[PDB]
Amino acid sequence: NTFLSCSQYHKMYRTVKATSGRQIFQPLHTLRNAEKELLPGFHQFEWQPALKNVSTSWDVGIIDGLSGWTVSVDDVPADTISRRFRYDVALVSALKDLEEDIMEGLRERALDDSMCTSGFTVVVKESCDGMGDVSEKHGSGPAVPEKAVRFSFT
Amino acid sequence: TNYLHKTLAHVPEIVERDGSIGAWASEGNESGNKLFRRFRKMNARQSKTFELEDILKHHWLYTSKYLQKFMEAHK
Amino acid sequence: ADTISRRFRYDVALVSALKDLEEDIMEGLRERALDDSMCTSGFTVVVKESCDGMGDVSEKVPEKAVRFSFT
Amino acid sequence: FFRGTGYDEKMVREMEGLEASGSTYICTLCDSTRAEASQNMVLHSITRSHDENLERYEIWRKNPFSESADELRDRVKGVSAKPFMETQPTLDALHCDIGNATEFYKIFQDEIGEVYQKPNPSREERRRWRSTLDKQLRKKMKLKPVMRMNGNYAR
DNA sequence: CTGCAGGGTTTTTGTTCCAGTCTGTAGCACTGTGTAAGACAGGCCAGATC
DNA sequence: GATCTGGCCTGTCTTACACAGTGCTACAGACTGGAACAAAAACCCTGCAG
Ligand SMILES: [Ca+2]
Ligand SMILES: [Ca+2]
Ligand SMILES: [Ca+2]
Ligand SMILES: [Ca+2]
Ligand SMILES: [Zn+2]
Repeated sequence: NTFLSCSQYHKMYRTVKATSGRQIFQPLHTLRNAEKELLPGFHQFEWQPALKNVSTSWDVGIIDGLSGWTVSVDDVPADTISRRFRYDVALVSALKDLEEDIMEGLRERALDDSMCTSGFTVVVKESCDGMGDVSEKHGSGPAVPEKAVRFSFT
Repeated sequence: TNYLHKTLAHVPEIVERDGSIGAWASEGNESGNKLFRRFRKMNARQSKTFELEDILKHHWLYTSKYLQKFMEAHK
Repeated sequence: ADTISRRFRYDVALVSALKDLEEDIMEGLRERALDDSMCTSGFTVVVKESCDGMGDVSEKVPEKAVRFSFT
Repeated sequence: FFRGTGYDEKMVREMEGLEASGSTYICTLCDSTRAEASQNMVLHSITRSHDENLERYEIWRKNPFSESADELRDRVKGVSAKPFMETQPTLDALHCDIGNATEFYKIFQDEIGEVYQKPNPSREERRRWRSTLDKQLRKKMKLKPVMRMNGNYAR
């Protein structure tokens, strides 16, 4: 929430710990291990019936959006760099997040729990735009650091 | 070339006289000058009327022993 | 009148530096076991100045700049 | 007391009133000319100093001996610009390393080929010898080239 | 009554080796692979000359 | 219209300048258990001291 970079974090961490006799923040490695429970590809799930032509695996994370582009030079090149998620897994992440809120909301509405297990419906918004010719540092020559199109949902 | 001439002709004289060379390395200022690089990015004002003033302030602040001592904090 | 620059009064800089090291200088005087009340008028502090530039900075008058420091 | 050390050469010259940087007078300490520093290389007394540099500049300006241009350069040992900032007579520690590094780099680039067998090689041979030098420095030691050599590349 | 050299005490304080197990921190790779001024030697050539 | 020359070109040589800082990760560096140790710290306690 404050762009704070790892080197910084470790520095100020050692600083405050050796400063006043206590462990106020947590060190990196453990913070990150704890983090691994928030990115996509950490929760089990199921799908009934099974998805159509979608890998049954569930534990994957940050994938490459080329989608196995046969790198053979002759054909259209495969230099375009991209990163994305198995959409379904991104969903199950965001939903497992908002779990807390949906449970408290079932508590306000007083609706039963062993009877609200099925009839649910989530509405999904999406959007996609691109940023022009982004500026960056140490790029006097082109490293295609200009265009980016960020496809997203909420 | 120059430095070659210095080191093959003039090292012993100064090393004899002024205690130590390399002790007076210019290395510090140039090497550290990348701080002037980063400070301009992060903590700028920004307007060159002030850009210097606040950069210099942050720099000298980062430079005194006192805060470095408090940064060590019992090793 | 076309230059942007900032600086100190050199002397004020030096006195800041020395009054800053006050702790370490007193600690060292204690370490050398010398008297601390008398023999307090004859210290000699040697301090090196230095100056080098910084070229072609993407400015937000040319791009380069010169920095002047001491230690 | 003040010790003025931390300057690269160019600055020292331009602020001691010399002729930067590769002209006849080279030693910021000894009055030796360029070429004579090749046959002899060791015994060279340190002379360059601030007060006498002011004196030599005054001798240049007045020219009390009414000499011609180049004898005037010589008798003053070529001190034309009036120095303004004091200097302590010594050299940086880093750029000695840097110049030595680039000189050894070039001497390797040259000893790859044959220069005492071929006295005046051409430019393309220099590019190729550099290329095979980079191949040798990369295959072993796992070292990549740069535009200009910082301290770490030198070390 | 005084001065010290050296008994005892119990107390640190360290002392030994082999399994960890956490850690910070010093490795990894990773862009780019060309510039700027100024001095000097030699060829040489515009150009006045007699 | 040759002649010689000041000066201008070009090629080469020397000193300068950006290349951090950012995530991953492995390693060595730190922590412990019984045995047993020696080495000093400080009171108490005694002698050999006048
Ligand atoms: Ca748009
Ligand atoms: Ca837009
Ligand atoms: Ca420098
Ligand atoms: Ca530099
Ligand atoms: Zn010399």
